Amino acid sequence: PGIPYPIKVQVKDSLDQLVGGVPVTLNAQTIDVNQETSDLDPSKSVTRVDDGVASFVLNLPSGVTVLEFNVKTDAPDLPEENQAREGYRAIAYSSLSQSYLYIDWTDNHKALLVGEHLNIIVTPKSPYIDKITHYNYLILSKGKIIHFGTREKFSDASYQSINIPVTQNMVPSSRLLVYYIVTGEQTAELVSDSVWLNIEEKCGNQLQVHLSPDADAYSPGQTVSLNMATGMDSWVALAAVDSAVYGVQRGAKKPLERVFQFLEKSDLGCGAGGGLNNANVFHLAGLTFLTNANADDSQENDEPCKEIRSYFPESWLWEVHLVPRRKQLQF
Amino acid sequence: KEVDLPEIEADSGCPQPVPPENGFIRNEKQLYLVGEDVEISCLTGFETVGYQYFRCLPDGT
Amino acid sequence: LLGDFGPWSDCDPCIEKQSKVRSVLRPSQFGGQPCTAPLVAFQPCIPSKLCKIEEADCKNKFRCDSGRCIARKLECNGENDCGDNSDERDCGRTKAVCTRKYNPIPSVQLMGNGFHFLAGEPRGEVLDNSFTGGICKTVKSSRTSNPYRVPANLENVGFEVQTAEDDLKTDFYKDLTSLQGGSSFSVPIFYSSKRSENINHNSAFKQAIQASHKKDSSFIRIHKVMKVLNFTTKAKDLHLSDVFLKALNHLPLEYNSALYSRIFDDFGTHYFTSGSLGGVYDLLYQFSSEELKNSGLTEEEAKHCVRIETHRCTTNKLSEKHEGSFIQGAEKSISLIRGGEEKTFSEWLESVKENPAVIDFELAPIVDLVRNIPCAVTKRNNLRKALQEYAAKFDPCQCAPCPNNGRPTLSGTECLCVCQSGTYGENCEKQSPDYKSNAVDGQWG
Amino acid sequence: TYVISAPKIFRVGASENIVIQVYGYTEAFDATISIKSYPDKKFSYSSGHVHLSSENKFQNSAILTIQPKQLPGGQNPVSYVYLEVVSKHFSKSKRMPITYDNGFLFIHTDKPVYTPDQSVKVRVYSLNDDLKPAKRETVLTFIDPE
Ligand SMILES: *[C@@H]1O[C@H](CO)[C@@H](O)[C@H](O)[C@H]1NC(C)=O
Ligand SMILES: *[C@@H]1O[C@H](CO)[C@@H](O)[C@H](O)[C@@H]1O
Ligand SMILES: [Ca+2]
Repeated sequence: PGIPYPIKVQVKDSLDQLVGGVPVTLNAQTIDVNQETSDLDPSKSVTRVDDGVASFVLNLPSGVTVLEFNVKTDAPDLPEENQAREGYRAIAYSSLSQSYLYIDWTDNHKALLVGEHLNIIVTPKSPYIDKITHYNYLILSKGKIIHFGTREKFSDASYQSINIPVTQNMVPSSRLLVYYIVTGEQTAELVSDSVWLNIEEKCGNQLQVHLSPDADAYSPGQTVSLNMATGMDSWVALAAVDSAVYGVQRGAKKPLERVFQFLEKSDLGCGAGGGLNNANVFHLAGLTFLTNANADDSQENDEPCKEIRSYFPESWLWEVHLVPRRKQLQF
Repeated sequence: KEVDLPEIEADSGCPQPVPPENGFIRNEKQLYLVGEDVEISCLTGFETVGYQYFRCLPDGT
Repeated sequence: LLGDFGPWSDCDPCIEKQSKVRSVLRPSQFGGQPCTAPLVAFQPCIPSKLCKIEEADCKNKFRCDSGRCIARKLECNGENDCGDNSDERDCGRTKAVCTRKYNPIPSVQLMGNGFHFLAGEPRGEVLDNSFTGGICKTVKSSRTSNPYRVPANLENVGFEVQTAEDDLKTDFYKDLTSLQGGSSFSVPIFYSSKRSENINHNSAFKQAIQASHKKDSSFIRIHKVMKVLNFTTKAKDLHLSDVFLKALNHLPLEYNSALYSRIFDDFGTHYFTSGSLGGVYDLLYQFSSEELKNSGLTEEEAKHCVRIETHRCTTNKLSEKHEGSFIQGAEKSISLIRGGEEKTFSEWLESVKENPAVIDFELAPIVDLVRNIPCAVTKRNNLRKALQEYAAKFDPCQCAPCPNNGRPTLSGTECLCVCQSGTYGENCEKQSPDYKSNAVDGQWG
Repeated sequence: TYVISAPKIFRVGASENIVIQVYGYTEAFDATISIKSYPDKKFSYSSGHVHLSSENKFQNSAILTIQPKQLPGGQNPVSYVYLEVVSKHFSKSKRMPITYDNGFLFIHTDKPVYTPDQSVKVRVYSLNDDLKPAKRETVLTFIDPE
């Protein structure tokens, strides 16, 4: 409530592929907490081919309970009879203290780089008190908690920007949660939020293999050298496969092509983040807090989230070698 | 025998097979796994002649 | 002699404490500074759980913050409750269902709750009829109002006030207290058994029997009954209270005499099936048996003299004072009333409409309400074995024989030894001039 | 306040970092966090120990691990375990589930397609919860298309 609600939609074609340059619009009805409702002004935008995602932002009256947005597609060729229409619903953060929290930026780059200090804008809308003691944040990744942060809050502005240094441990992806505590006359109530953090894929120890003779094409049977290069002592496992093996059939995918993405499955929580009260945002981030202030309901065990002789055949060069710093082999 | 049905074909498995004449399949189950083979024997009295086994295919047969 | 102290286990979190209990042995009889020294002692502990109601399955959803799970689709309308304070969620934001604004029964809580057979008091909330069930049902009454909405738990309800006394006039059921079924089947208890009456009423008599001291104390009683409502509870499925179910949810799976015994103490031994609510005018009077001989003997007669409001029978029965003084009208009177200028009885008669009470009640065991919970069957049987050992504590045995055919009773830690008419004072210390001390009838044992 | 954050689900045979934060006071008190079995009463899997100071700015984390000390048989074992925190100003406990899924396994075959009467080169890349090599025994089973 009081904070503009981001809506990012993406259109896919018949089989699992994004489309772009396709105009889309949405209609929404904002309802008041007390009763009745109000019709929100429709917004229209197109999906960029570069980004792949269409972006929308809706600012609602402070008395809104929940909002419903119906996404429809618009094209000059498109008839109203045959079209694409999908209705959706979003429920507000529930707080008896009326206080909320929100974070911005985070991967719009797209994604992120390593070693660079990143800043995130936060806002404490509708506080019980504008004065907040201190800001606390917990960055987690790979189903574990990597770092524990602490910050200070000042009256200099309505929204404060926090700087988070990125680490090598977070390489595949990450999540960050920011919680601030308040002291009531009776019981304390803390508010938080969490957003998925995507980051460039970079190995802890960079491995680069390059042939010593540099040429566009090599003559058959030519003795050639191969060079391994690593940051730290590492074991290498080489495989030299013909390009003709795939081949049969249907592209035969790739040898691996997905590792960090498979390593990304380690995340306990599901979705980008955010949830009912303090609890649901934590459990959706993959954590469960223990505190005096707020009570944590576990919703039992259940996790609904799923996707939410010769010459010469293949193959050769099947070996395992130790590579202290740089190492080279000749064949 | 509750109606149910217990069968989940998303798990991809075979139903209980029908034995040859004079029946008698051992280790009776309601649902068999794919790749599992169940031996068949004869009632009193006969003798099994030939290769006696039933293997569950990827398809339900 | 009380008993040895029990160990502490299975923390409270709902109550956020650690408690123990001590058993009592050889209750006080004739005196000697009785037990006192509170049986249950509470100690601060560290809560493991969040004090929520736990439920198995609930595949059909939609769960509540309390965890009642509400099998059907309640959300979001109309009443949006499922526990305090209305647990939200449910609502919002979508209106609406069950419109037209029906008014609830002033007191639905007394038809709820539960009754302790041995203590004779409505110990704690069990039923909680506030659950709507998603169905809109209402009954209309005479004088009120507007219609009145019916709770889901109650099978049938109606306002049967008719034929102005008549009933309360044919009442008072004149009785002189002195020295199926059957009455022997009421001893093991275990519901009905046609528990509809079968004797009653609520016992405040501990003060009356104690007042039997120094006097022969012959008693007389008159009672009026006005039934404002007649209700019946659906016995198939019931929606339990958040409070009762909470204490029921958290229990040791293994059998524990101590813990389970607290259930009957807190929530009561039985729950109401059928029965009616209203108010009653009950009064008990005490007279010296020496007075009946001096003022002349009228048995069936003078029992009609109790009616009065609004020289033999002319002035008597609670002296004015002077006008009845010669004809006596002594001595002590107690209030057995239950429920609730000019016409004082009419003052509380309108008050009983505002704040009623359960008058004629029929009950069923509390063990029948343990259905459909986690480890239901296990806790049912364990509760049966608990009540059996619990009833043993109250049933008088060790109270010892009282001379002159006196029957011992049991109130808390004291027996009180109720003596038959013709006995002088409590504890059966002395005998009246009627000269019959012979009786001394036998009992178990 | 004393907010203690952990993963929603503990992982058997893994290093699980537990973080604690305080409201702060003129007095600096030490804290202790540990993982105790459902038989509370009586056993202890592991014990972490921390120290609080103005230098630490009243926040610190110590890693906790659960070794395969679980009872033999009765598969699946444990599920679940208890988490505790003992400090001067506060003491609190909570029950948390466990999972026997730990680390990652990548199977690498030399070729995507093989001809009959041909050997299949295979190697597996094993990793810890910390992504370290995690030297462990591994079984490799092959299954027909049938
Ligand atoms: C009064 O109540 C009983 C329930 O206690 C009810 O079942 C019976 O029908 C009632 N009496 C009349 C005259 O309707
Ligand atoms: C024998 O048995 C019961 C209770 O013991 C009653 O019949 C009577 O009190 C007697 O003592
Ligand atoms: Ca409802």
